[PDB]
Amino acid sequence: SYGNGTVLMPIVRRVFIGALVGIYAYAATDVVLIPGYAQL
Amino acid sequence: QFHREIGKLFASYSNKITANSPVQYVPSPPTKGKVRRALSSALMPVWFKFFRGPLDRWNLAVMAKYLRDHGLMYDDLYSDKEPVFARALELLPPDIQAARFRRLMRGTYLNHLRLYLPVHEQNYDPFIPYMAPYVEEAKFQLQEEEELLGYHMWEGVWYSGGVTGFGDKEPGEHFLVALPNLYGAGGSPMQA
Amino acid sequence: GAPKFERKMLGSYPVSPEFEMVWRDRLTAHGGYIQ
Amino acid sequence: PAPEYRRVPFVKEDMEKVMEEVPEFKYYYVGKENTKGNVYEGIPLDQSILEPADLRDYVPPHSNIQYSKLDNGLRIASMDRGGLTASLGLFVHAGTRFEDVTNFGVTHMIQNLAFASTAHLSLLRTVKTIEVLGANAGCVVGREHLVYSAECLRSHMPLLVPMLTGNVLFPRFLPWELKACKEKLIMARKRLEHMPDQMVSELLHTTAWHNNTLGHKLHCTERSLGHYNPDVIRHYMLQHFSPENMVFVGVNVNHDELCTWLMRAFVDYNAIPPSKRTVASPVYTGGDVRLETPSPHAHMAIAFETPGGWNGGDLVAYSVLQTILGGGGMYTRLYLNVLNQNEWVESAMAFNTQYTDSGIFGLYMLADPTKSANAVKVMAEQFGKMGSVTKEELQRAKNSLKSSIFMNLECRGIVMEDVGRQLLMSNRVISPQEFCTAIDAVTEADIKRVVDAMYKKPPTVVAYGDVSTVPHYEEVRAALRAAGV
Amino acid sequence: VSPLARSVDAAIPEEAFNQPPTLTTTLPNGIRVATQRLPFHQTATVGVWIDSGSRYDTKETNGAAHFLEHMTFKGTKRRSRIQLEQEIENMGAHLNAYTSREQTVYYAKAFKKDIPQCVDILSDILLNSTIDEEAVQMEKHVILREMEEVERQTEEVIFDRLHTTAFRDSPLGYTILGPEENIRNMTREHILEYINRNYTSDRMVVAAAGDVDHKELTALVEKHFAGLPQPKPTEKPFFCGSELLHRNDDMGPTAHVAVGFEGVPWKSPDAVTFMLMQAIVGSYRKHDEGIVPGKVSANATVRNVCNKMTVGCADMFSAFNTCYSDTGLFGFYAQCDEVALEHCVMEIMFGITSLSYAVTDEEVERAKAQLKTQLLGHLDSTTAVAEDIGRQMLAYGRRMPLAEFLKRLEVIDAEEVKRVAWKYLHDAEVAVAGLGPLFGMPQLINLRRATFWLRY
Ligand SMILES: CCCCCCCCCCCCCCCCCC(=O)OC[C@H](COP(=O)([O-])OCC(O)COP(=O)([O-])OC[C@@H](COC(=O)CCCCCCCCCCCCCCCCC)OC(=O)CCCCCCCCCCCCCCCCC)OC(=O)CCCCCCCCCCCCCCCCC
Ligand SMILES: CCCCCCCCCCCCCCCCCC(=O)OC[C@H](COP(=O)([O-])OCC(O)COP(=O)([O-])OC[C@@H](COC(=O)CCCCCCCCCCCCCCCCC)OC(=O)CCCCCCCCCCCCCCCCC)OC(=O)CCCCCCCCCCCCCCCCC
Ligand SMILES: CCCCCCCCCCCCCCCCCC(=O)OC[C@H](COP(=O)([O-])OCC(O)COP(=O)([O-])OC[C@@H](COC(=O)CCCCCCCCCCCCCCCCC)OC(=O)CCCCCCCCCCCCCCCCC)OC(=O)CCCCCCCCCCCCCCCCC
Ligand SMILES: [Zn+2]
Repeated sequence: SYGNGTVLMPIVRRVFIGALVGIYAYAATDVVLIPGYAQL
Repeated sequence: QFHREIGKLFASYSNKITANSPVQYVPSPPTKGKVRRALSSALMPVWFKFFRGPLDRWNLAVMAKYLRDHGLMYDDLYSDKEPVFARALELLPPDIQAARFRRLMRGTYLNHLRLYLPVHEQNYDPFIPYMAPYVEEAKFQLQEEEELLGYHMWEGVWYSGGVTGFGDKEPGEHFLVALPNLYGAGGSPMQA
Repeated sequence: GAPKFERKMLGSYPVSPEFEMVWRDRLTAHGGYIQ
Repeated sequence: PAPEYRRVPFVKEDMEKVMEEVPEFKYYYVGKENTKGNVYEGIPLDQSILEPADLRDYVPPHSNIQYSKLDNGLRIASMDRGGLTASLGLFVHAGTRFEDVTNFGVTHMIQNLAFASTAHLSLLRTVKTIEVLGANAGCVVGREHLVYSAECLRSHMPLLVPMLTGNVLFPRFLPWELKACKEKLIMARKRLEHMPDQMVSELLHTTAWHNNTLGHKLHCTERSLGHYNPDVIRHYMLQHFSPENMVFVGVNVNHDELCTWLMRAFVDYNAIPPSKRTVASPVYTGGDVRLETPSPHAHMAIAFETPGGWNGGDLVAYSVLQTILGGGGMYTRLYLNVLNQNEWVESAMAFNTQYTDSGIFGLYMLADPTKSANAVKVMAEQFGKMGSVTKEELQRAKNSLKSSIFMNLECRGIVMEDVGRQLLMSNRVISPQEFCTAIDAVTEADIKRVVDAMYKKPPTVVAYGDVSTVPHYEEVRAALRAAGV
Repeated sequence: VSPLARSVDAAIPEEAFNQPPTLTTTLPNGIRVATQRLPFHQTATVGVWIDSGSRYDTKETNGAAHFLEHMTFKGTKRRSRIQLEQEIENMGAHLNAYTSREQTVYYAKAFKKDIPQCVDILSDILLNSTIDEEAVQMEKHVILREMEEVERQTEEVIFDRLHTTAFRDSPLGYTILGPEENIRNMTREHILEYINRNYTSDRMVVAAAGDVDHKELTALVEKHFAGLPQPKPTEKPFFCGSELLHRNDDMGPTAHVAVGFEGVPWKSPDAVTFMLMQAIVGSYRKHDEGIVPGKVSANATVRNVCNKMTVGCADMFSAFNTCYSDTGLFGFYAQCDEVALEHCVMEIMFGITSLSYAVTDEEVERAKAQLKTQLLGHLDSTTAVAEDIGRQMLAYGRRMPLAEFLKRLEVIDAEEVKRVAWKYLHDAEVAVAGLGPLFGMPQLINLRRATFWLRY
């Protein structure tokens, strides 16, 4: 917002949301899908 | 010329968005796709009777009783650490303002004692929207400032005047501008 | 540091924190000068 | 004779076709479509870059005034001189001489609220848009008029007519804007404390017409900050801001577009309804007043009333006499007979201020503060011998005044305000040729015939600064009496 | 599709092209005549513009140029002083003159029927003035009093001292009035030597505007200026980076400052861009403000200044650009409180340094709008037009029509401004002058290292 000094927490917000999307994608690939393809 | 070319990309996209503008109010497109609307509409008779109905009734019972114990209204739950509501409170008239002050005092004292009020003190509706006309005005006023001033990432002088320089307008609200003085008696921003 | 009769300012604009030491040591230019 | 106004009828149109006539306007620049850059890079400025396509064969515009009227009452006047920048102005017949004991200060409040929030625009958006178009705009209060005006390229006129008319059509007067704008009511006078000349002007006015009409102050006093509530402002506006009390004037715009965009402004809405107001005649009191302060001169002024003011027939006599005496040259009566014969005067001047139905005319001087009693004697002699004139000076003055008349109207803003002010004052514009024909007719006798009438009411006397040696009221009036005034 | 995309678009109005012509002609002796006729005016302006000033004094007689400006009104071979003054006044006309570092100007206003007489008078006082020694020895009183008064107008002394400290090695340094001892030592032979070295036909142009006909004016000039004599390498002035500070604590709380950079000549291609940069930085006054509060203004420099310490740190500031025949100056002037001076100055330096890194097209277009309003808004009266004719005739050898100026201004975008600034202003030398309570004042090296940012 205009007239405010908080400028570094928004960046961390976007980075964190990014990182969680990342982690969940990789976890689905690692723990579920790759084994599943051995059971498919 | 890299910059002017990417300019061209941005400009064409903006012109597309501009060309599709309506000239009058048009109802918003639904919030959910047709698949989920179909599924909800199918499962309504069970879901609303068994689960959603009682959930939404229990919720209001809980809220009402907690507000009545203390004698608060619902719009007494909003803070003034919220810019929009701070503006709304600035725009209030004397009587509403005084009554809000009084109710907050009483609620603090009652939560300290942890004593219920008599049931004859609890005969009122807590969910009246008494702040609405002022919140809408606050929203208008604070939206226009974003539109007319906040549309770019402005550049400043760093660590000068007690402000970091990246956008703040109140001194020493951030750690790297703490401790403004080493001698003397200090001072306050409100007395400049 | 400086005597109180030297560190009395003519202006009235608030001294910014980063200039503290600058105005604790203010001195008058008796007679003026050119540099 | 009043001008024959052309009618402009109201018509209602499809907005999506009217939107094809709106100028283009941008506030964001999301990228840019043109990539060619500076196409004249490296070309010196003494080497032309025009192609033969951009040459033209010149056709002048026609520059006699055009007069029109909307159906609701609004009068419109326009001229074009083919300049690139236009001048736009709205004139309202709401000065301070129309206030009373319950109203004092309301006009200043309205002026201090110009370009604030209205029905369809906010204050912030309004002023920011005016800034970004590149324009300069403002509002001015007088004793008989209130004026709004703006100025920028002529192609932006359709975007400026709303913002000027808004202020009189539908302001909101939200409390938190009134409250925030209050300090500007006091600074207006706080700055007058270092403008002695203007200060003396105000003293003259309040002493000449004590406590009535033109006498009222142009500012909010402390007593004026009570009735600073929206209902008084709104009730005052309902009595004055009706269309038939207004004029809209434009210079360097095409008249049919001006008429069209003005008509399109009032077509949807109800304007303030008319009122058959009446105005009282000023009562001239005269009198005497002093105000001491460390200034190193004795500032003095003496004045007499002009009966009838701008509506009196002798408007030309006073304006010629002022140039015989010496306006605000070096062969003038005061310059020769005062400034070149006394060592202790810094400046002597004749002043002339006129209003719709009364005025004043007098002399002003700055002197060594030890010799004020001599200053009064000099002024008394001068007043003593205004009655009589010789034809050399009279011809000098008439020629000088003609020159000044013609050369002052070579400037668009002055022309705009002149035309406006005249239309408000008497519903007619006097073209400079007519002013010259009137000047030429002034006789040697008429000067005496006017001054003999000027001296029939008591004087107005003001002193300012180091007044430590100024004679007493009776002494001043006896000095004037001895000199035959 | 949408009506919001159907708006009228006219960057340059048709009136910019439909303007009356400027007519030019060169006489055999080298004198140039220029004219433009304006149907909507009753009077006219006519005068002479001369390509000489104080830059063409010699260091021994510095101040002669300005003395001659007074002498030319003292009497001629044909008419006495009393006769000359009465023949000025009996026309009911105006006559003005002035001189500068590079240019000197005389002009009058009159109705058409009196243009001949005016020309005559002008020629007379330019060609045939009697510089009597017993009148030179009296004008010294008036010139000394004039200098006495000039020292009280602070802005002008600040700019003079900026020129003094910037152009140490060149006659641009010279002040127009000249030193005191030179005013006392001035002598007829010095004045006549200045005349006979600078008043040649190649250096003069005659211009008019209003209700004027080019043919009659050319004939009149041919008739009267037949007696003007005909004419018979130089290097770029060096710009020094230095300060010249007058500390004084007995003149109240306010400090005055001016800062300057090296500019470009009249004829340079980038001149227009410089005219634009001056507008991008703009100006501010705390006393009188229009209708936009400074704290919300679209100009970012004003906005940053007005929000400093919540009270704002300046009384007044204004930028400027000046172009000369072979060089220029570019900078700003300011007034502020003793304790605000530091911020008062460094904010505006940050302003000017932004032009090379971060400016955007919102700002460029705002500045274009304001610049156009200003310049196109002045050129209304006959005097402004005649002055513009003569000024451009001397500066360019021509007059540039409005359409050309607008077309060249239109195509400048942000990247072009950000190129020119990077060419001339980034990491440059600066010159400084100041007066008053300068205890706050920054170092020269501070102002010089300000011209670049270490960020980026
Ligand atoms: C095993 C599996 C699991 C793994 C773990 C997974 C964990 C996931 C969850 C993560 C949780 C959150 C982590 C932190 C996120 C921070 C985000 C952020 O930037 O917030 C902005 C936010 C403010 O943003 P804003 O509101 O936009 O305000 C704008 C202002 O302009 C902003 O200015 P301001 O003045 O208002 O703010 C203060 C300013 C300035 O603050 C200061 O100046 C304070 C300086 C204090 C120094 C004291 C010594 C500290 C030594 C490091 C200790 C690390 C311990 C780690 C724990 C594990 C140990 C094994 O600091 C900042 O802005 C933050 C800078 C970044 C902080 C990073 C902290 C974590 C890493 C640090 C260590 C890096 C590794 C190398 C060194 C390791 C040595 C052991 O700031 C905070 O909330 C920070 C709060 C304080 C916490 C940090 C304190 C330590 C500071 C260290 C600074 C770097 C130097 C390190 C030493 C190097 C030399 C040895
Ligand atoms: C102790 C400090 C030392 C003193 C000096 C200060 C040092 C700081 C210098 C670095 C800053 C350079 C960048 C200049 C930006 C200028 C922009 C501008 O015009 O200003 C207005 C603008 C705010 O105006 P506004 O747009 O109206 O405000 C609305 C909000 O910003 C909300 O806006 P929004 O929601 O619309 O979203 C906007 C957002 C949209 O974009 C995003 O949100 C993108 C998110 C994508 C996720 C990826 C992460 C993005 C962050 C990148 C971090 C990489 C840098 C580190 C590289 C390490 C290399 C070893 O825009 C950006 O993120 C663009 C700016 C991002 C730049 C951040 C990195 C700059 C550092 C470059 C130098 C790196 C060397 C470091 C060396 C190692 C030591 C640290 O300024 C900023 O946004 C500030 C950005 C820079 C961060 C603040 C600087 C830190 C100050 C605290 C010191 C903490 C130190 C802790 C250590 C303690 C030790 C004991
Ligand atoms: C034992 C530990 C000891 C630690 C000691 C550390 C000392 C460092 C001091 C930092 C510098 C001073 C900061 C004051 C800034 C004042 C605030 C301000 O307004 O500034 C505006 C200014 C921006 O300029 P502007 O506003 O555009 O206008 C400027 C004016 O026009 C014209 O400018 P001006 O005339 O106004 O002057 C401005 C001046 C203001 O200062 C002054 O006026 C006073 C002088 C400053 C202090 C000078 C002494 C410091 C000694 C430096 C060497 C320390 C080495 C320590 C190594 C420990 C070994 C055990 O600032 C500077 O010029 C400072 C330049 C030096 C800082 C940059 C160093 C970063 C290089 C990183 C290279 C990558 C290395 C990676 C490998 C790991 C290495 C460990 O801000 C700056 O640029 C200041 C520096 C910002 C920090 C950048 C990021 C730093 C992080 C580096 C990477 C960390 C590596 C760690 C990884 C380890 C791997 C194992
Ligand atoms: Zn002089």
